[PDB]
Amino acid sequence: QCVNLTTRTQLPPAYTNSFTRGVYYPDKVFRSSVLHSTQDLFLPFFSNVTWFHAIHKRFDNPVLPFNDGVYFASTEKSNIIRGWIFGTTLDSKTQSLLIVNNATNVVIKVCEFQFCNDPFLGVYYMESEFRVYSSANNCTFEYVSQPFLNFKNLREFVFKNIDGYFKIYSKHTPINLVRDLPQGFSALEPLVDLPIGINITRFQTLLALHRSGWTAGAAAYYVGYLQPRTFLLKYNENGTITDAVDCALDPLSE
Amino acid sequence: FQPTYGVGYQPYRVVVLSFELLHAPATVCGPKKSTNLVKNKCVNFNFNGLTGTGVLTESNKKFLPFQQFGRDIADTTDAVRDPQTLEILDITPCSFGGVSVITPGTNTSNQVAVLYQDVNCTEVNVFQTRAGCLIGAEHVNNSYECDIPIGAGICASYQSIIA
Amino acid sequence: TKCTLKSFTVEKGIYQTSNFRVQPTESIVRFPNITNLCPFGEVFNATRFASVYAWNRKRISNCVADYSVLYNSASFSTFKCYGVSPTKLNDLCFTNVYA
Amino acid sequence: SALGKLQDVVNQNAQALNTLVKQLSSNFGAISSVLNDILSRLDPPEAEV
Ligand SMILES: *[C@@H]1O[C@H](CO)[C@@H](O[C@@H]2O[C@H](CO)[C@@H](O)[C@H](O)[C@H]2NC(C)=O)[C@H](O)[C@H]1NC(C)=O
Ligand SMILES: *[C@@H]1O[C@H](CO)[C@@H](O)[C@H](O)[C@H]1NC(C)=O
Ligand SMILES: *[C@@H]1O[C@H](CO)[C@@H](O)[C@H](O)[C@H]1NC(C)=O
Ligand SMILES: *[C@@H]1O[C@H](CO)[C@@H](O)[C@H](O)[C@H]1NC(C)=O
Ligand SMILES: *[C@@H]1O[C@H](CO)[C@@H](O)[C@H](O)[C@H]1NC(C)=O
Ligand SMILES: *[C@@H]1O[C@H](CO)[C@@H](O)[C@H](O)[C@H]1NC(C)=O
Ligand SMILES: *[C@@H]1O[C@H](CO)[C@@H](O)[C@H](O)[C@H]1NC(C)=O
Ligand SMILES: *[C@@H]1O[C@H](CO)[C@@H](O)[C@H](O)[C@H]1NC(C)=O
Repeated sequence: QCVNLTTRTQLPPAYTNSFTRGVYYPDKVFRSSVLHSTQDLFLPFFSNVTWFHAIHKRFDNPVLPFNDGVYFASTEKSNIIRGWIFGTTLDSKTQSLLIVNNATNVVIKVCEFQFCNDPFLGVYYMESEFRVYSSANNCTFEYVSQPFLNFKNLREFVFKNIDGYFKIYSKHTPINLVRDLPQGFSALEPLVDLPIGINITRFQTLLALHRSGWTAGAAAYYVGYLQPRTFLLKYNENGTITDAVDCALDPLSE
Repeated sequence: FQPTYGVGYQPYRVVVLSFELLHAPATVCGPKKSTNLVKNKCVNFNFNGLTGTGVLTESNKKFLPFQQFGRDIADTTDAVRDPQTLEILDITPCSFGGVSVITPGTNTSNQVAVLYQDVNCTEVNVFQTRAGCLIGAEHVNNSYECDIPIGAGICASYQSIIA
Repeated sequence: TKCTLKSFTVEKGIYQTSNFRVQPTESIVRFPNITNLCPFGEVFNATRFASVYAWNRKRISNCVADYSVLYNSASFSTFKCYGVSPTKLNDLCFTNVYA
Repeated sequence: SALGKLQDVVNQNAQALNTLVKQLSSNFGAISSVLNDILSRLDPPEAEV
């Protein structure tokens, strides 16, 4: 089942500053009170991060190129964002990865979905509307896991697809800021190391409708892209990353 | 199918297991064998694919729950988490020290003493110095001029060999 | 010391000759608790099997399989492994199994 | 910075020792910087190289 949503308001996507966000733990190694230099796929400091809104009539679900890695930021309340879609052509010609969190449980599937042009979730005021794909023919991997999930929550995710291994780094932050990204430091802990082994070049996030036509709940998300660079990471006496230096930002940090 | 049938006409349940290996990451393996953890001994450890040789002792370093190994400045694994019981163990290298021989002239005597540098005396006329463990030299309370230098204010001489 | 200095006479002094290394005494191979075994009980001990024209296929994946509870089971009349040695199944790792 | 002359000597000695231990992590063009990985992964005719 697919439904075109035709009551959108045309508006260009916004842009804002990354500040010192997008940092994650590069490995599973404890380090204490030391400075460690790493050359990994990182998000640059103070970079141009793309801003999309869901407000009521704005309903931002475009389909974006994956590049070498994706930082996803979510200034979220009442859980509108439910999952993501990864693939190359997003049809049954290729094989695609689906990540959802509905009202009960977290589902990870690798199938050849015939995706809708406008896929979404829907909550009736209870969640009773599922329009993501019309078919699923050759499913090669299934994984059922724990629940991952004024704006009250900051949900930061980093997706990488290296050597057939799809790394999900995640962080949940209690925030109380109204509109933009908070300015601060928060290292992303590794959440899921996922054995898919497929080509991913394009992704699309999943929103949820509210029915009482449809209504979009208040949410905002941010898309940034990872590039290979070096950070100098600081590890405290408790082994928690508190600060980092982008070596290619300015000559002082160099 | 009747139960009164002979063998060869009776039903047979068949399961055919086909192990296929595509170049996606492999997730079907056998049972990983484990053995009892032995501490305070120089053993060859293999923890989750990280192998080495060391003495595994108890650690006061409190790891975060997603972290498994620990590295120093020189990127050598000196801390690790046991996967069976979530405890932290500080790997320490199986002890090494210089073996120095303190002797007078062979025209004088053939008696020698052995210095194990930076080595405790409990794991090797036995005397513990800051330079190391000295075996074969009688420690005296009297002070003389330094004849053969040992280090850290300790000197050896021949009169037997005294330190 | 005589062998180190290449002389049969050694002068008075301290001479570093060799190195004392403690040697390995055991092998310790601690691994995680053997959890999430593959559901072979729902395949082999199933109540209702299929017919051979419509044979059932279960894709055993994302789990760990103890093959030597099958090879040491007295019930099986025929156990023929063709491409692989039977006892080597607990060591080889495969991407997935089809039952 | 009154005692900087001693501190430079101490820092240079510690930095030289640190760089000497950092040189063990380089493979120098080989397949790995660990000897045990080479002894476990290869036959002796290539392992000697
Ligand atoms: C929602 O809109 C999209 C965009 O127009 C529709 O996708 C097209 O549907 C037509 C219908 O025959 C096809 O000819 C096009 O090839 C489709 N475009 C692409 C890129 O595949 C979609 O069908 C609409 N949804 C529904 C339920 O009608
Ligand atoms: C971000 O990009 C947009 C266009 O893509 C540009 O107009 C804007 O100035 C950029 N912001 C910064 C801080 O460079
Ligand atoms: C959520 O999705 C899973 C998998 O499709 C399904 O089993 C479950 O019933 C769904 N929950 C609801 C409330 O529909
Ligand atoms: C994929 O699905 C199509 C149709 O569902 C089928 O014809 C094809 O054989 C399948 N391929 C694989 C590898 O399963
Ligand atoms: C992955 O997909 C992109 C675009 O579809 C293509 O250019 C690239 O060659 C593909 N890579 C592999 C390994 O298939
Ligand atoms: C480290 O943890 C201790 C308690 O374990 C706490 O008192 C201290 O404030 C922490 N330091 C930092 C920098 O988080
Ligand atoms: C492994 O088992 C022991 C005892 O059976 C238990 O104490 C320990 O918590 C278990 N570890 C995990 C990760 O389940
Ligand atoms: C079936 O059940 C019996 C007895 O409970 C057991 O011995 C056998 O291993 C089972 N078969 C499986 C698990 O394949």
